[PDB]
Amino acid sequence: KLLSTVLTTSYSVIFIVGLVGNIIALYVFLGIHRKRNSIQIYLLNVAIADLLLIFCLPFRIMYHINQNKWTLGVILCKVVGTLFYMNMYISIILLGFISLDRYIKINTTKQSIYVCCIVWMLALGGFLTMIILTLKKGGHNSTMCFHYRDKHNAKGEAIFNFILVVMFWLIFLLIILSYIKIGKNLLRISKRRSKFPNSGKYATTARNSFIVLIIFTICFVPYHAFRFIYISSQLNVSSCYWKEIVHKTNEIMLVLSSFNSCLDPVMYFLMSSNIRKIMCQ
Amino acid sequence: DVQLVESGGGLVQPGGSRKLSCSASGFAFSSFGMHWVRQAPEKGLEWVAYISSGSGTIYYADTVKGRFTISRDDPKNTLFLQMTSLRSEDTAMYYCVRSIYYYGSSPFDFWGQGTTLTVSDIVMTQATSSVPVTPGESVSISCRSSKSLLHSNGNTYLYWFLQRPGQSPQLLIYRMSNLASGVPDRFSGSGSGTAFTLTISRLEAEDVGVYYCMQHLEYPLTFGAGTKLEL
Amino acid sequence: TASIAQARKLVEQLKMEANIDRIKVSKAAADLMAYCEAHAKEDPLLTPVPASENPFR
Amino acid sequence: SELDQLRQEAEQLKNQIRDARKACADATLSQITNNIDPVGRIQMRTRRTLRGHLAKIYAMHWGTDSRLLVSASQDGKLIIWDSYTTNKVHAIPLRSSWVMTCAYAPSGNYVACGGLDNICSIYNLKTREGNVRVSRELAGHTGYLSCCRFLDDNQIVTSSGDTTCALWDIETGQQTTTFTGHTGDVMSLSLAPDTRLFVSGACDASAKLWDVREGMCRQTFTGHESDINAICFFPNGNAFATGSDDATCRLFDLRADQELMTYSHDNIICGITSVSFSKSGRLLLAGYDDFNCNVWDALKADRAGVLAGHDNRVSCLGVTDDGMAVATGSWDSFLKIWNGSS
Amino acid sequence: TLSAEDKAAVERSKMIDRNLREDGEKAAREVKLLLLGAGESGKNTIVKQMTGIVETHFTFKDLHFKMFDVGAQRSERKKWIHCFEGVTAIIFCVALSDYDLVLAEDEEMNRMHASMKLFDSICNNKWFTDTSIILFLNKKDLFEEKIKKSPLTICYPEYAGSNTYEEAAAYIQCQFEDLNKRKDTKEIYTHFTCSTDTKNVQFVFDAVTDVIIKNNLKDCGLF
Ligand SMILES: CC(C)CCC[C@@H](C)[C@H]1CC[C@H]2[C@@H]3CC=C4C[C@@H](O)CC[C@]4(C)[C@H]3CC[C@]12C
Repeated sequence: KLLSTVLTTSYSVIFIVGLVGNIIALYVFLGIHRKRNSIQIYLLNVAIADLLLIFCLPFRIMYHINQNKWTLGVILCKVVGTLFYMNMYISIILLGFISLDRYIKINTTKQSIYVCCIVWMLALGGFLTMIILTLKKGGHNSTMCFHYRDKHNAKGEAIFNFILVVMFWLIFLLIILSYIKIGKNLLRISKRRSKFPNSGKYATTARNSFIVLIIFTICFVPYHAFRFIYISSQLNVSSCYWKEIVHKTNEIMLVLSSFNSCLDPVMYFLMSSNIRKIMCQ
Repeated sequence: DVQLVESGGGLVQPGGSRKLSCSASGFAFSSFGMHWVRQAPEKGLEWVAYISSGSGTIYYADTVKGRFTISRDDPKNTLFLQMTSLRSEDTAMYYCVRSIYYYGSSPFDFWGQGTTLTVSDIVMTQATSSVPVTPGESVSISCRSSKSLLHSNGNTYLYWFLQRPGQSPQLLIYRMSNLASGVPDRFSGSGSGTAFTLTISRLEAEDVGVYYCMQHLEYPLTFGAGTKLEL
Repeated sequence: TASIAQARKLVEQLKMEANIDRIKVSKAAADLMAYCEAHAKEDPLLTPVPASENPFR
Repeated sequence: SELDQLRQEAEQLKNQIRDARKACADATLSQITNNIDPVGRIQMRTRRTLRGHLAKIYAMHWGTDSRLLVSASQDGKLIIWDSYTTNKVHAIPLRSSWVMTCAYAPSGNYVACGGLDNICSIYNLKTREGNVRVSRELAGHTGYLSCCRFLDDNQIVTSSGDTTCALWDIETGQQTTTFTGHTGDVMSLSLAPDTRLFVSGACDASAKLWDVREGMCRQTFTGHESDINAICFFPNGNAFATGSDDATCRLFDLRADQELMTYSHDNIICGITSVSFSKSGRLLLAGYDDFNCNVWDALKADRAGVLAGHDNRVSCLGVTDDGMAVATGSWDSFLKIWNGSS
Repeated sequence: TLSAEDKAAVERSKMIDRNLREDGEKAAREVKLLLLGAGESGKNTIVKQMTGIVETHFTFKDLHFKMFDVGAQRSERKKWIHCFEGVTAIIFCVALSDYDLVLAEDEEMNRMHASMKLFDSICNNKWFTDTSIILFLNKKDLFEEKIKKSPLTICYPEYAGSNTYEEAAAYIQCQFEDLNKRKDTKEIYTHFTCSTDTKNVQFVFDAVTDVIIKNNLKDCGLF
């Protein structure tokens, strides 16, 4: 009841900010820039991946407006439901590669294109795997979707969702390990090179690297930390009141994970002085 | 000057193994593809193997494929031919031939002196085995091919060689009309489709020898029987 | 005396250029127009050739 | 006294020449070619893209067979391309990477290049050793080499930034004739089809017509407001076009000894780097700093089309001898071959 | 669908591209420096410490440097200055001892002020918007000697500072760095060199390394 009202308000802001931010970010990466670095290749795919995630919001937004009534087809929502998670985990994987690439260049264009193509193809296989597993295993209720479902009879689907959470912490370990090393490496350089015309750049960039770590941590950690409880709730049998708490908590933390989609274009604009001067011009 | 010296040949027992070497001096060896061509005693030329520049492409004749191995050492400017299970059919003089391939190049332009080994497919036809000639008179030599040597790119991959008595073959005409460097202008190559003619205006004493037509349309490279000019 | 030597050379050069025979601009313009007309058909860039005759298919 | 009197006589001669040119300016080329129909819209597609240069391309020149071309880049590489297949025939490493010009000999046996090193290096393409080697280094210019053109396998004309052009004997390595008279850096030269005359454009905004054999300046053409960067003879040898930094192209006539037509547009505010004519001379193709190549109607001064396929300056262009295609080189390190379709 | 020799020509082209790729990788790891300044301003002395264009190659701590000297060209500068668009840094040499001297050719222009107009055009040039400048102030020992006899008021009429060497040296540095009309895109590294100095190469390495790191931080998008 109360949750649906919050979700409609929360996703409305993300949809407006995410669409504006990513479209502008796709104009800079394509129109303004004719030649792109390895990092700009990944951020090009992240903006595309986030845009598709943005397009999944109106399907979810309309669901909450109709009082949790999904009049569309059951097949469509499963495609829409998985497409939202497909784009979210494409962003996480790509942001894992951005942090690894930034670590090397601070402490190759052909490789980046192939990695982006492989990630999209590999993620598309999981998108088909979820669609095949969900539809073929058994029939689903078409009245409403995006709800809580017990998966004790579909443990294969739950195991695949468990793998993605496991790979997240492996990816998140790389992001913490890389950005902390990048930040500490720049801080010590700023101390050695204090006698120079601009030593504050190594202090601002060290602060910029930590902000990317904080934004990634705030948006994604609470969702995946609680996802273990969400998976365990689906398999094991618990109280019916406990199920609603798990559903409400996970659905709110999913909004926080969706906030990173609209915070990627904003984060790149402010940190890179080149875009700021272009934006002012 | 451009030099190609072969070594390692000699009398070997049947079923044995022998290693032929071709040392190159006076040119950029690593830039040239290399061929081995053999000539049985009182017989025509027969292509053996090919290794490209950069060693990326290697081709063998069917009669030697699986038994011969061709290799090169670019830093040492040495070409190798490892032979195994040698038969009496392999008794021939083996020539080391350089050939470079780019637009307008002249493959098979330089031949080595050859090394002698003694053991104890488009068909190119030269029906006229011998032609009696006199100095100062014009001579025409004919060659035929089972397939059309004219490619869709406009080239006709026919080559003409002259082997004077006691000497290695020399390139006269490449791609059926072009005259090789250092060859007098009296030689002219004319052809169409499967029939080709080599015209020699004002024949001289040096021109006496055997003439071979070779096709380079596809592998294996095949030679004609050869036309001998005698006084 | 460097400037005076250069002045003599510059004046002497201008005499040679001022003594040339000049035809009318209309006569010169007609020759350029005539040349373009005569070679118009054999200009592949002006009149693109059929794809069979184009080496850059 | 004597200097003041002499420089007054020079002004009188200049007025005499200006009056002489005005006397023969009875009509305008625009009025003469008003009746003829326009060429229409010229649409050319990129048939080939030549990749492999890793720096700004500064010059290119077609061979006389209309199939091979040589391009120069400041990655220190001279590359000879098979334009039909895009195959690289040769890659010549340059001793000095600051190359600004390159030339293909009409025989096809030699290529030439040179830049800020003040040297014109001749490379032999047909050697028994199978590699391209330097055959001659022409020293003697005291400024950068801006352009070079072969007359034959033994003669080449070079223009330099020391305000002089020179005719060289390649076999002896000595400049047989020196062409002096420009007061600024000579930026380009073009040979007449009979190779008896050549025009040069300098940074004094003037174009001079030189006699190769006699070795003196026959005519001087003025009218540009800034440095001339490009020059090209008309296919019949009786006219030439120039390109300057003032975003204008002008067509000068040798026999009328004056400018005939100006090729400029209000949108164009960038300098011109290269100019060339189509085989019939009806089209004038010019490369610009605004990343584009504009095809002009030479007779009617109409912009016939645009070649927009580069992300940086179009630094050079050239049309094949048979007129089949046009190549454009650019600072974005790519060469493209263009022609239309029926 | 190719002929026998056509397939061999393509293989030749592929080998050329392999060699061109390797040369591009090797050239992209070398530091290219454009050396500028006025005549007889200590520039020649800098080259020793480290008819067209003179190029100098040297290696310092596993880093290869290319230094381009274009002081021997009297042609139009705007016709060839764009060829150096993309160098790591510009090494500009200014002679401090030439503050009270007069340009020999003009006979009425201050030598120090002649460097400022040269520095102003290079620093504000459109081809070097993002290129840092390594400003070398040579002849510091001779500058101190000239301070005692000729005060700085001759070079700068509006100079109210003291006549000490340290104050005089710092004031000249400030004036040059104030000619930088783009203090954000580019940075100016100032070093006081001398004939007997041996740390000039180290400062170039430190300044070049600082430029390289800040170039990566722009590629990574964190700066
Ligand atoms: C499956 C349905 C619902 C969505 C369709 C997927 C589309 C949007 C995805 C799938 C594969 C993706 C491409 C994969 C690789 C690259 C190469 C990279 O250099 C630019 C982006 C680009 C070109 C991607 C663009 C977006 C893309 C085409």
